[PDB]
Amino acid sequence: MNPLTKVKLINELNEREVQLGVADKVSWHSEYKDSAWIFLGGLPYELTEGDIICVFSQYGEIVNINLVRDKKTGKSKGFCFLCYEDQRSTILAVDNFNGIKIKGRTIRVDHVSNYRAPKDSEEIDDVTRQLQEKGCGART
Amino acid sequence: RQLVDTTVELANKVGAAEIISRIVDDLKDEAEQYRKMVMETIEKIMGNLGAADIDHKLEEQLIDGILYAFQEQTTEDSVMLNGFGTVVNALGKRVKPYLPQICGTVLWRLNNKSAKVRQQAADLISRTAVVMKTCQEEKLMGHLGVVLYEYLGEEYPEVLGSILGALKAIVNVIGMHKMTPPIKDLLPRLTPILKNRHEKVQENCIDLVGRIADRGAEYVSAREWMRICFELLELLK
Amino acid sequence: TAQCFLRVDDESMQRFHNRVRQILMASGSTTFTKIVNKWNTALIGLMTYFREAVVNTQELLDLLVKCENKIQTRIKIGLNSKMPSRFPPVVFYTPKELGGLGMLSMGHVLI
Amino acid sequence: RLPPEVNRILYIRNLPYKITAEEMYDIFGKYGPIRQIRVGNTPETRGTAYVVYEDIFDAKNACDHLSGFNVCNRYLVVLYYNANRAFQKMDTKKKEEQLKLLKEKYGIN
Amino acid sequence: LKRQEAIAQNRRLTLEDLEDSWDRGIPRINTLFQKDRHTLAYDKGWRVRTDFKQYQVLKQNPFWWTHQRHDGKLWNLNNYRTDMIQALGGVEGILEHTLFKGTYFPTWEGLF
Amino acid sequence: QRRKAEKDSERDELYAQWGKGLAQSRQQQQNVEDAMKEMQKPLARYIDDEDLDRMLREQEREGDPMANFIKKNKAKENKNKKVRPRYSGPAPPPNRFNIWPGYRWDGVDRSNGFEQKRFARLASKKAVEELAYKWSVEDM
Amino acid sequence: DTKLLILALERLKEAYSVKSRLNQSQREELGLIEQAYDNPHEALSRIKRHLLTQRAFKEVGIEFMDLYSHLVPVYDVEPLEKITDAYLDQYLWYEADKRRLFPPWIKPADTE
Amino acid sequence: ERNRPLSDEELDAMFPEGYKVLPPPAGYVPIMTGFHMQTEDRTMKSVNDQPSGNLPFLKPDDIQYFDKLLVDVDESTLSPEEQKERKIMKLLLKIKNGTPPMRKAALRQITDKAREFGAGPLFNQILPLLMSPTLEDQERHLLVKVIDRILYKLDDLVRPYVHKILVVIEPLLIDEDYYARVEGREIISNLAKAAGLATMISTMRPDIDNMDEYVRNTTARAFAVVASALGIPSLLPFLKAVCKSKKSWQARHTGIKIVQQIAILMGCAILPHLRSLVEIIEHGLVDEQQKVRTISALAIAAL
Amino acid sequence: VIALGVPNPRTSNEVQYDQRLFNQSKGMDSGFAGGEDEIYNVYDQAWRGGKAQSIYRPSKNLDKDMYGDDLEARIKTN
Amino acid sequence: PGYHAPVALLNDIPQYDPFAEHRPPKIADREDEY
Amino acid sequence: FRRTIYLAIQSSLDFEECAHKLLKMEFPESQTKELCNMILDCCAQQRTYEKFFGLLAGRFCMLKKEYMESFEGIFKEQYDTIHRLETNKLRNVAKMFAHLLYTDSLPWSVLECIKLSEETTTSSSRIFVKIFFQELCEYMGLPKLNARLKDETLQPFFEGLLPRDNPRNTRFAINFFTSIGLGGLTDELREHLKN
Amino acid sequence: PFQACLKVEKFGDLILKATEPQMVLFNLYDDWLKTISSYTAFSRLILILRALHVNNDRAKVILKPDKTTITEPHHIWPTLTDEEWIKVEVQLKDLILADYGKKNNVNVASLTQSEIRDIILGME
Amino acid sequence: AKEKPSFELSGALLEDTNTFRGVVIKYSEPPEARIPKKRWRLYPFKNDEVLPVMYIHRQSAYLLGRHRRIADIPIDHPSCSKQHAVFQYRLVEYTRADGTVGRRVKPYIIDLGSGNGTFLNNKRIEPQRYYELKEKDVLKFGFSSREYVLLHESSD
Repeated sequence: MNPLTKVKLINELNEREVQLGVADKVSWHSEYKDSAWIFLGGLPYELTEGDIICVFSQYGEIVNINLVRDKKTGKSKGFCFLCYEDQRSTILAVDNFNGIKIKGRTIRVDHVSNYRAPKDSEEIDDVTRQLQEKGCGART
Repeated sequence: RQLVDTTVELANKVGAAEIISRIVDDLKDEAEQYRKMVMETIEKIMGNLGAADIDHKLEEQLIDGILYAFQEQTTEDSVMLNGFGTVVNALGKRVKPYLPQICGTVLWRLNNKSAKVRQQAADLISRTAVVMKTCQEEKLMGHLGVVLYEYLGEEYPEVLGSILGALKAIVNVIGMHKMTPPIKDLLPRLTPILKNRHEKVQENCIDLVGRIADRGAEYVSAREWMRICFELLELLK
Repeated sequence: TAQCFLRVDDESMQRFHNRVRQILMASGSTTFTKIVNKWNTALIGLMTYFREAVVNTQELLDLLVKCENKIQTRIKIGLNSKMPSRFPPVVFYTPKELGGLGMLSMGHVLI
Repeated sequence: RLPPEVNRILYIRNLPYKITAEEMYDIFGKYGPIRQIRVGNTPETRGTAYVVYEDIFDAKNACDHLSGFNVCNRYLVVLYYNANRAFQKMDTKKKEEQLKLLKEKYGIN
Repeated sequence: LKRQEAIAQNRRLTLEDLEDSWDRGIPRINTLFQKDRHTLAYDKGWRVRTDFKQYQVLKQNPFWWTHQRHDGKLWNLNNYRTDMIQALGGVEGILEHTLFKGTYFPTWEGLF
Repeated sequence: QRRKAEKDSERDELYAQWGKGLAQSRQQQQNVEDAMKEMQKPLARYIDDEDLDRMLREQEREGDPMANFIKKNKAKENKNKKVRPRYSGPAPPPNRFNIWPGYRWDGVDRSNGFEQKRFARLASKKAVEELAYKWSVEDM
Repeated sequence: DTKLLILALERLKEAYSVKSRLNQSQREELGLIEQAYDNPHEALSRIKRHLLTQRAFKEVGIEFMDLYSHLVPVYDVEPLEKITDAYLDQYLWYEADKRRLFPPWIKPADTE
Repeated sequence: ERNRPLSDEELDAMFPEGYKVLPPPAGYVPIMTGFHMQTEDRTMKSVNDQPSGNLPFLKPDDIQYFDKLLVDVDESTLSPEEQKERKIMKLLLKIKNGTPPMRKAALRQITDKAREFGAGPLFNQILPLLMSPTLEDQERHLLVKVIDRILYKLDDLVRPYVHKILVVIEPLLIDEDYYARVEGREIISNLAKAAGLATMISTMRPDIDNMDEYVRNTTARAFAVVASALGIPSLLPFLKAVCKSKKSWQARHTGIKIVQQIAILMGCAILPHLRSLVEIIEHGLVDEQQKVRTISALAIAAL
Repeated sequence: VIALGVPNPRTSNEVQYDQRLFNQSKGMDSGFAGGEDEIYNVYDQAWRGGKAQSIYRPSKNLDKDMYGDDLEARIKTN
Repeated sequence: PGYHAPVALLNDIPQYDPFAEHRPPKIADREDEY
Repeated sequence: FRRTIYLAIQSSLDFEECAHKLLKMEFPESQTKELCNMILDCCAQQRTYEKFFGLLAGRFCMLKKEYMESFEGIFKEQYDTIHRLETNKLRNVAKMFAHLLYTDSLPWSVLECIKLSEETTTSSSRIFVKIFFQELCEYMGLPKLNARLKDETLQPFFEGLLPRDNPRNTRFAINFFTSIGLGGLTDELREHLKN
Repeated sequence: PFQACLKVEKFGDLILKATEPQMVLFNLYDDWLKTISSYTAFSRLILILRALHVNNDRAKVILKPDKTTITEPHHIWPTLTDEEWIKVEVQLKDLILADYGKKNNVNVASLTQSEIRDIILGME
Repeated sequence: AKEKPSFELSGALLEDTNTFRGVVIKYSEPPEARIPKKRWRLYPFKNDEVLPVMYIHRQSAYLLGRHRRIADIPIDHPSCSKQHAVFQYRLVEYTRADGTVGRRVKPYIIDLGSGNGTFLNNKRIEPQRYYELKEKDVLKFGFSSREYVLLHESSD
């Protein structure tokens, strides 16, 4: 099953909801209300984390970022997890940003449930340790 | 579709109580499509396995849930109606204490402002007519026939077709000779309903008229059958 | 530096009167609700087009009292009775949402 | 920000007969440079033209503004041409030598 | 003035600053945002057309002078219904005169 | 051993807080403090109530002629003050939740168009409601 | 031209808004209006051909609206022709307003 | 793309033979009004936008398909070929835009006179109409009804036109509308019975290794249909040859996709050939290309 | 100094409106039906309006939403 | 200082065919990039 | 009682009859403070300001001195609590009291309630006084409003309105009346700032 | 439940401060009759008093839905619009049912409609 | 070495908006840019001879550089860069003698840090800085010929 059909399946999830007239208290997103983590998939490999944060900031303030990278070479696998400060920004981003094109590639944005953080057992990098323990965020 | 198929197959192995007890409280869920899915699963499970497994505490859950789901529909399809019929036919004589509640609900929703709500109420009478015969409660169904007779003057053809369908079911279940209002009162009421050009009305009325024509022809004069006979030539268009 | 006095023209008053006459002349064919509906439309056309100019014209106020009484009397004629206590004003003034005729009022003023 | 059916080639109806080549190029050359113009000889096609623009955006603009123009006391009807078929074989030998000369030129493969 | 202020602040006009003056004006301000505004920008000379309809249609139009899409609704009579119910005694005092108790509806709120 | 496990537990606590949504926690804190303050106070508040009176007095209202002077005083009184970065560019397109963008954002709108279409159909319901009323009540 | 057509058809359709069991000619006129809603390009082509070539027309009927103090002539024109006239009416007023034909002393104006 | 330069001799492939180029001039280098009174002109009255006669309304975006009906010409003057193609053009206009009486009569006449017209002159005007960017689905339906009526007529005269029909009908196999999908299947199975296995095999051979996955997708769909019509033992050797081919994995992928589609379409019919089919697919489970491994698992599940 | 290298936002400096304002009402005719006088059109809203209309079910515990936990427990911690 | 709107505000329309509801749709509209 | 006043207002088309109907019911004098109050509230509910309510209130002010004193009380009461009002209700009360001031149904003495300072006035109060003076100007004109606003017999009353003691308040009130569009009233204050 | 009336400060203060025996009259419905029937008014009152009986503090929190909802000085209950009373009545029923279910360890979602009527109304 | 997670912008995001077919465009027009009110002409005269009188009025902004294919106003001589200058009409807020403020469209020059630079009235101007352009001014692009003088139509 091609990834584009996954992008289309989330969009049809939304259109179908509109046709049936479902209320927001029982929307599909309400199953993911507890979490503030969203999966982004299909990204171009040229994008770095400043790019991801630069664009997905339209809907709120990003708390943490996990663009998963190859262990040996360090290059990007293409998918990362973002945590928003508001949980409602996840609704806005899954609706609005699913299936948009960046450098000619469509991306899928979906809610992630019970996201489990990476263990700091590895001492491979330092900046990743800073990102895990502290993470990106405005400083007064 | 895959989800409802798989849950029915699980219920074959595990048992109807174990599956139905996990999803019965979502007949009160406030997403329409969800309730619709849950209704389908219960419908097929009690169609395949019967209701010998369902104890008394879960049948109140079930009867209350299908009444809630029936009162809270918008999408205008047969799924809640089929589900209601399958469940109460599976329950059989165990549903007899719940018939006052059901009759009161249906009797009340027959006159609210929405045409769709009144239509659905007459559909529910047509599905549960047989259950009241098995529950031996012919007095109540007799009363219903008397009530639906006053709803004949409807101006919305969808509601009138369902009133007629409900009447058709009561005539079948109780019989022409014990029917109230008597067939003498019902047939001359029906002959101007023949004029209605809407197909649902014509269909349900012609069946009713044609069935009286053989099993009950002494309830009308020969001049009446002649003029009603003349009227039938417009039904051929 | 100046005042302008406003008064409804005589032709426009005559048009309103003939509009009401035409309502009453067709009352054998219209139901009570439609008769009242026709009256309400006439009165809204007059009052929303003239506004204040209607206050200063006493001829109109006399004509409006007459016309409101003619509409009510035609509804009572339709019911084969003119006795005022079978027809208290609640049956006319009550809004259509409660079952009344719902007529709009202009003729219960002091002239 | 363009629909897929836009094309460099324009098809022109209501063209007054025996109009000059200069007048034609002057009318259509305002919107951009012109790749080619073909004018109908045969009497069934006589009085209509195809104009190819070198730029797709100029052709877009010429359709958008050119339509209903008044030349020789008549309105001008412009449309896109839908190049939906091919009229000759693509002459594999010429394309082969051309590709061989390109690949030889830049050491590609 | 609010359009100048919104250009200077470089923000977009919202419902809240037009909330007060929405049903004001001649033409009413809400006619600028009606769904068919693009088409109605091309309807010219409509007022004299509405005058001339008397030679085409047999009835006589009382609102010959106006159009609700071009002027907006120049009147609003909704409080008249409310004050008429209170002038007549309230809903309960009115329904004393009817057959309401014979309908055996419990409450008068769902009469329709 | 024990120290590493305790550090892992603290890390899990920090991550747990992040995934629930930080803004959600701040709002729930505010809700509990409001409800406590309303539990102290009696059942009926009158217009004479003190904090409602304070609230209505410091309500700035549109059309205030001296509003610019009070604003310029606020501008002068807060010049030497250190705050978190916030988005400052051209005004962003609205959300259904009124969440303000993060400071990393470019200001380029990259939506599907979900959000505009949502506002559009919510406006279309009002129009259809008006027509439905006129149709419904026309024969009575 | 489709905006002008849409306006013209809304006037013509508004004349028939409420009535039931109309004449044969009125049912014909509603049929033509719905057919022009379906494909506007055909209707516009017909209008342009009428305006270029038609010069001999059908007869109009006359009646009088009795307003009790005087009588007003009411003219009945065939439906096809009426659609062509309504389109020309909209077009002429739009271009005359754009080109400033009527100086401002000529009333009723759209603005007031 | 469209932006790319266009050579002078290949451009000639883009236009019909009626027209002659102009030479560019030298002066070309590439890179209010008041009140006036008018003179009478008759010329705007003279120009017409519609064909003359009992012909339907000609929509503005159809002009380049039916432009020869606008100019008026004596029949005797032009050649028998040109009167034949003008006749076909009138009939097609009546089928697309006519009222149901016009549509019925024209349909009948293009069916009865189909062989007399020849398969050539029909298809080079029917096929441009189906390629148009502004069809509605009822017009598409009427056009493919014309194609399968004439496909009974010229049963053996459609061989040079097999591939041209496929690229105008194979999209219907993936149409979202169910009845379009079924009528696309019926016209491909009739086309297979009309042309026979060898013509079909030769024609679709190129599309197995095509560079676009659209063409490969719909060709894999269409072979399933051709196998329904002619039967699996007919093309089982060709299909085995296309699944073994070790130059291209696109062709291996496409062959295994054909086997999947045959099992979805044929259902119970594939059983007498099951061991022939599995042996074609077995080498794909262990392939080095991951798409091929996935399609072999999906083909096994279908079987 | 003007910062360069920023992605272009295609925004105009001239006055904008938000989408909530438009298409609040639809239609192309006057509301007067050609001057038909028989129909009832004095007002434009319902007297009572839409405002229980639905059957009561006990809702999902919203204390996890409003306060994050049971209100009494939240007071206990505070 | 004018009792009706100044005409320039009305000539500018905030934020196309009106027949779009009525015409039958095209095959090209429901099609995606593929 | 509030209901019957409200129905009496809404039943009468002209201001003259409304007053006649209210007088005919013959309330006791103890009611009068409420009646005047009700006449204001009915006025505030309207969409626009209508002359009816100003004229009705004025005729009550000319009939008896009790009503005039009662309206003087209501001006102070309303100005104290202006922040409670919505903006339309605020605009209507301002235009009604400007009407009573202009036609001299009400003494200018009441205007000593208003005290202009940064800390004395809330924002709604500042809007109220804006509409009030902008309106009084529109009825009278600047020379007339100046002539009445600086007067020897009314010198004590306006001192809160024209604050001579504190330079900071004097500069505030100068700026205030300037931003309204009533700059001319400030000129004698400006001199007092120069000296 | 009329002990719930003793919790209400108007009645509560009037009873505590009193130095003499006396008979006072109040209107339990402020303006409810104008828009609802006295059948509905009794149901709304029953619900308010049950919720004040069951849990006084959450009922105070519920009965002031905004920072701006006030009461008229002669009324007892807040001035709310009608859709506001629809929402407030839902919240008071959730309060009563939640406290019953927490107390007696039933899941409330299992309960039928007739049970819900008995619990709200105060049956055993 | 692994390129561990840097937190800095990259050109990739930029190339999605202001990327012309020839190459990525460094400059993006400001929101305040507007089509000019009047007609401004640019006069080019390589010494004594006068070259074609350009007409600038048409559009809000012009890009001047070496690329004939990218630049609105190409300048061929080698001393000019690929992207050299932007001639930008923008609305600006100005105060009149009455003290009333308002909006006036004015032309500006902005030089994208070209290596040779641009000289306005024989004085080189600092990059990334907007400069208002007076009624009569002379524009010089590096070491190339053809000094440009701007005049609007009404100027007489």
